[PDB]
Amino acid sequence: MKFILAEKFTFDPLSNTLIDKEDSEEIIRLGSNESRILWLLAQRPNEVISRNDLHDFVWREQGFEVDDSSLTQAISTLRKMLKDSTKSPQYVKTVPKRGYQLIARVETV
Amino acid sequence: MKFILAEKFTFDPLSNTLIDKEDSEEIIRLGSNESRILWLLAQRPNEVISRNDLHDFVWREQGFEVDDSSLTQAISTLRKMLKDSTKSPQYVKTVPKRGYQLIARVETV
Amino acid sequence: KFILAEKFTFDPLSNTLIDKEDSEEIIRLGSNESRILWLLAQRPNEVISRNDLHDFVWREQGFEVDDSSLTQAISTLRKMLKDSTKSPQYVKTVPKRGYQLIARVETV
DNA sequence: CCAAAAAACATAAAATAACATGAGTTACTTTATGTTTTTC
DNA sequence: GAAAAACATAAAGTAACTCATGTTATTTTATGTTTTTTGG
Repeated sequence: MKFILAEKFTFDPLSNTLIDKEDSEEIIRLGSNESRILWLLAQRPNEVISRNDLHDFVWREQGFEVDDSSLTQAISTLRKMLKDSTKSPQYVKTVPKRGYQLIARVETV
Repeated sequence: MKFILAEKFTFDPLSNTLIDKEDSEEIIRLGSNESRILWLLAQRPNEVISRNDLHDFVWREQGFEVDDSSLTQAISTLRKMLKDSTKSPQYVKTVPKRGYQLIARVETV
Repeated sequence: KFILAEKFTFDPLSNTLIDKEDSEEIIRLGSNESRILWLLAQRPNEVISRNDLHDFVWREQGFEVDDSSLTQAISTLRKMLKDSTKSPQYVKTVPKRGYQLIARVETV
């Protein structure tokens, strides 16, 4: 199932690809963690997803155990890949002591 | 659920954004606390919400324990984001020894 | 639980190597290195083709590594084992045909 | 019914925790370079 | 003998992961203003 983010990007969770419609020819290539993160964020749009839940889904449930540091780093990487800014955010937003939240628009295919 | 306050601001309690109609091309980013206060106030318009009720919804009913000072400080900040005047209050009014109340007009969307 | 050359005790489920001279460092094998030793010890003094080794060690769906990776894991496994490339004492090369565990293998 | 005192709230620092980034590590794959074995 | 092929080792490349250190949000403190209460 592919997703359209913010009227700009097209995210494919299978192939783990992000295609910007402003470049369209250029395929942004996401890591697994960053794809799984973006997936779960889109599955719960405009909802604040706890650090434990992201950790659970992105790592523990897949058989990897990792510091809660590794989530803060994945998000930095995801935001880089999205050309988001930490302020002023347009795609991934931070809610201290609560988790992360996908404030961009989410359409399915 | 979006809200229109005082026929000037557009309040989005989920994204935590404030668009002033006079500054339509500019997003005002509230803290979580400031956002959750304005939410609860707007949800009972022109009603006095006790200090404790504000405290419980904004902090305790989220697993966060803080001194009552944190509310006074979030209100100050909320007002600053609103450019409310402390005494000739347009939006958020103090009811000493009771709490705070939203005196501005509240329309859903 | 395998004992190799009356010296190392290999545990393929924790990927660990205990040298019995100084049981004070649990020698930590990589995945590929462990799975190689696992198959060799499972079939002692047999020559296992490269492809059977590759199949056993590398199964990841969609991504198939080059034959190069096996030559490198054997190097790495021998290093960990203190195996000499001539004359081999644990893992032996059979050109055009694969590798072969010549060390003594006892179970449990 | 008032003036003064005590209490409640407001604001700006200041402290502190949470999160963001820059920089190093680690494990895995592959190449670059060096050695041996096979085949004619 | 010399080439071709096969195997061995060290060194380079990459993403995950981690650690050190920078940024900012949240909480609390110190000081200032207003409101409530109270004593005379």
